[PDB]
Amino acid sequence: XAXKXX
Amino acid sequence: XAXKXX
Amino acid sequence: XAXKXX
Amino acid sequence: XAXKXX
Amino acid sequence: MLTIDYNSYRTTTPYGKRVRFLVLHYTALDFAASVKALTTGAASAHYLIPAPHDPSYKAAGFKGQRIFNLVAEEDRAWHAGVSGWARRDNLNDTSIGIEIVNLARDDDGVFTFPDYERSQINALKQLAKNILQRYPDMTPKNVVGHSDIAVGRKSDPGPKLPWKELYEAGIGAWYDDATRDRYREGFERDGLPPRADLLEAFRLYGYALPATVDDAYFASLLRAFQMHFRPENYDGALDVETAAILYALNEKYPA
Amino acid sequence: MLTIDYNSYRTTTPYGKRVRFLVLHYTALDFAASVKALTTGAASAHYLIPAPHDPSYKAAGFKGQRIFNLVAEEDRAWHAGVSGWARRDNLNDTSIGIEIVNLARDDDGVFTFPDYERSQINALKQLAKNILQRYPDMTPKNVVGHSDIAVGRKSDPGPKLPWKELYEAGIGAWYDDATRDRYREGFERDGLPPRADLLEAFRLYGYALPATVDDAYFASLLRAFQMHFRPENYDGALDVETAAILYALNEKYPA
Amino acid sequence: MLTIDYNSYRTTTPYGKRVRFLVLHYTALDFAASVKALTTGAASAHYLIPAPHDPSYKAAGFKGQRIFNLVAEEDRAWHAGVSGWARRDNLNDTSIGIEIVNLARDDDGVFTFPDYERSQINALKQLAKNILQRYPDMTPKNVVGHSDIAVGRKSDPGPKLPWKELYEAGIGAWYDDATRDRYREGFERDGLPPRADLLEAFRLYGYALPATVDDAYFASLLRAFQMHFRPENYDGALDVETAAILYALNEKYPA
Amino acid sequence: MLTIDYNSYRTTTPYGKRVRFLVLHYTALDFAASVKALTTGAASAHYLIPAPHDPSYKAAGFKGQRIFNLVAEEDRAWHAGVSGWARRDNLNDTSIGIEIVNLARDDDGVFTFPDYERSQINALKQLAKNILQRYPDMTPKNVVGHSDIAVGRKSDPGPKLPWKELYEAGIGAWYDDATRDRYREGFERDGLPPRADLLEAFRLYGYALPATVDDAYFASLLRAFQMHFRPENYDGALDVETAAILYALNEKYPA
Repeated sequence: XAXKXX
Repeated sequence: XAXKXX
Repeated sequence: XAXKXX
Repeated sequence: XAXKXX
Repeated sequence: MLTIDYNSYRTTTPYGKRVRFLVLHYTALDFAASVKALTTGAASAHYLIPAPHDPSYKAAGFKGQRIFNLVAEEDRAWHAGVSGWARRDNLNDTSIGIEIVNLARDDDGVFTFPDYERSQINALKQLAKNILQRYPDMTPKNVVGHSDIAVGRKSDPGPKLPWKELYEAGIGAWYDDATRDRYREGFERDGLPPRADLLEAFRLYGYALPATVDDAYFASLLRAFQMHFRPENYDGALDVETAAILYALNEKYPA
Repeated sequence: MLTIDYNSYRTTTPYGKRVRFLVLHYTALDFAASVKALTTGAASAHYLIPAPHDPSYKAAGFKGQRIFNLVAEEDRAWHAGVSGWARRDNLNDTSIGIEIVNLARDDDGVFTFPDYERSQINALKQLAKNILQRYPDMTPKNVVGHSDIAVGRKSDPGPKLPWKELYEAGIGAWYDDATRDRYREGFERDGLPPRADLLEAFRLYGYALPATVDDAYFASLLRAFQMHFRPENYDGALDVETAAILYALNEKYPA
Repeated sequence: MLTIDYNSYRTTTPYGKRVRFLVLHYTALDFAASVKALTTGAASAHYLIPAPHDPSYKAAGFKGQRIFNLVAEEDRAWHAGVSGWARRDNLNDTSIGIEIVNLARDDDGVFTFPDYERSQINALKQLAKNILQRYPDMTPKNVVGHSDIAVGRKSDPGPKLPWKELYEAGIGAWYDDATRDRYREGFERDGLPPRADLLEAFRLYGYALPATVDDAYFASLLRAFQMHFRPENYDGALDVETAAILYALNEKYPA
Repeated sequence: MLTIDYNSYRTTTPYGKRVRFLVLHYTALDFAASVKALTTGAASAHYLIPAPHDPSYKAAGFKGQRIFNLVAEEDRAWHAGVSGWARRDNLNDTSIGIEIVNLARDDDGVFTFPDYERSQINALKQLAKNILQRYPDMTPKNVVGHSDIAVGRKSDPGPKLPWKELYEAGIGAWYDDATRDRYREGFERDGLPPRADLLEAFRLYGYALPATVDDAYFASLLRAFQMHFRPENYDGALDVETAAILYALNEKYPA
């Protein structure tokens, strides 16, 4: 697991 | 296109 | 300029 | 060791 | 023209590498499902360590133990999501993630963690040495689990991960048994430290904490911590065994 | 011992480049001092852009414009410092840093900002253009000044940095003139937002802000924002055009 | 331990990059067929420039002009096969290859080369500037075609490639019209140089020749050369126009 | 202006790593001289392995073993020179080069070969092991001495290089003892091959040979081959064990 960001 | 080598 | 480590 | 350019 | 001069001066002292963390995961899915995911889905990982006995791995054509690079290390995988550790906060930017195939169960409310294969571990061992030798700011506290960086939100790599075994192979942080013992005894004798004193001590190790920690959180904290450093019991309750280790750790590996 | 399989599976969709920012700085030091510091001192940048009319540059064996690469792009240069933008906060991790020699005289207590040489600005253009082409998540608002990420702390690259020209060559964000004029008259008629709403608008643009904003700080914010986007007056005084530009910017780049 | 010191010393003067050549190809296949090939087949390329009007490109979901990176530049694509140029001999090791989608016909004995799109060229132009600025030993004679490096074995990128146009954008080698003219006139007046004198002169430009050149080879040589530097007629026969250019080239770009 | 699409298509099967060789060298210079030369002189290597008992090493601020990285692995170090192996011939393009400080005294006209420090050999092991894991086409015969690629010209890393030990740690090629003994007795009974067949066998192993082989040259070949694989006698004299080892090697690594 998993899980992008920001 | 083409054409690896060596 | 400037200015962080390691 | 030694020894080519650029 | 104009072309870049790569030769007249190079920085020596004041620079580093971008990557300073290694993160471990379990796939929770068989080979087929996991590869299909991490190559094309909504998450990825730099490295994938298959289980050689998972039938879909055999049925793909592979026989022995492999290590797959999916994303090169110069690039950024989506392996860690919203996270935090040692004062940084979005760990895809600054880490390499490793994923191992392993069928944990999660969505019952009740967790089950199957053991890893021996071949999976030797791979994981030599792969992690290889990386650590190439990233100088990947200090031992920086080999971490997804559980440690996304506390209360994730459970991998799980309590079946042989952390101390890796430590003996020069991978990650672990206590001296003597230093833990000194804390153990002292804690029984004089009692445990204040709550605020312990949260602070978790911070120092690297745990990313809010300003205020409810008791729900504290549990998740203690639990995710115990999956790593006190696997034998991760009920998530305050303990002497527990505290003695947290202190032994951040005595050995302080600022 | 194993070797890595780089050929069986490659992640396509769910990955990224680590770098998503581009920070611009000035040196405040002539070439010789400049080069020595970013090479052995306590800071570095990826790229160095010299002023050709600099006796220390000529003394080095140079004459025409150059672009120096000091630190690889994959590596981490120590340029940004303690910083913030988008929703990130150690921008060194996650940016390329460009440094241009410029003799910006110090704050005791007033600032002097020399023009840039025409040759330098051209270099910058082609260099930034090259970088922007290879880092997809590096979008118009993500090209920033040091003054933009370290608000209060830094004043580089200064108001002689031709931001608008750069934009016209495809580098960085800029507002449409018509949109600015709309926000200009809307505030001229309806009055400016209160400081609170303004801040949100600043944070919305990209500014890493505190919770508590001081009068002094708000002033530095205004000042930093001004140097980049309304260089003809960087008082730190809140006026209609400055807000209008901000709001015009938010409208154009909804991100 | 033991971990690698990346900081105590860096080489400055005596090093380079591995890549020093850029090679151009035509796909000869529509989008679908070409991508399916170069990603999974028996050859690859670092970069792929699609034709925006090829129906299988539309039917894949793309609208505008793109540039696809298939293999990162640090890696080695199989784009050039058995080749040779400027005394090196296996150009995958030392080059970046660019492939453009374009339906040439080859297996009739008789060749047909359709023209490229304008959007394809602007991409090709800016992509090649970008690369040249980052590889210092990619001198102008080092932007070459597959025809030039595998003479008599390949025909791409073909005579529809706007070589001089790129030259005007600072991409690749091309003659001064005045210097060609001086050779043109001198060759008419005094006759052409000996065969051995001309083969030597082709070598100097970069052409990889056997010890002995039959007349079959010579043709392929002259022809593949003319597809690049004298597109208007590539019958492959010795000519004055031809020689005058070969000499103008390797006068302008000598050792 | 465009940007590159790194997410739509990735080449899987038909690509490679540029590097496929690993050259081993000695310095012939103490640490200080050694480091200065490979940093500013006319040669470089990727990696530098120092001798800890070297007054210039201690004088530098060092004591324990280190591994220095001077030139990035993606970049091209000037170590190999004019060289040949497999079917390649500018091995600088296509290898990583490791350099170890060793005080090998010069040919006026006799060679002196000091032992390596035990610490150095361990470094080498872990370093080579790390490299070999990340470059798949770098196979046992592709780990070579400078003496192996520049036959006649170079004598490094010398016969004190523990090749067999390295092999046992998974580095480089070595023969099975039983196989050597078979070729030993087969030649003891049937006689050695003529020089012509021998050469083919040498070229088959990896040696870049001429067309015309001099007595002097054949001797240098034998000598170079000996230093790597039968260090206990590097006469350059053709004897049964030396051929046997070669032929035993070809049998083991049919490539």
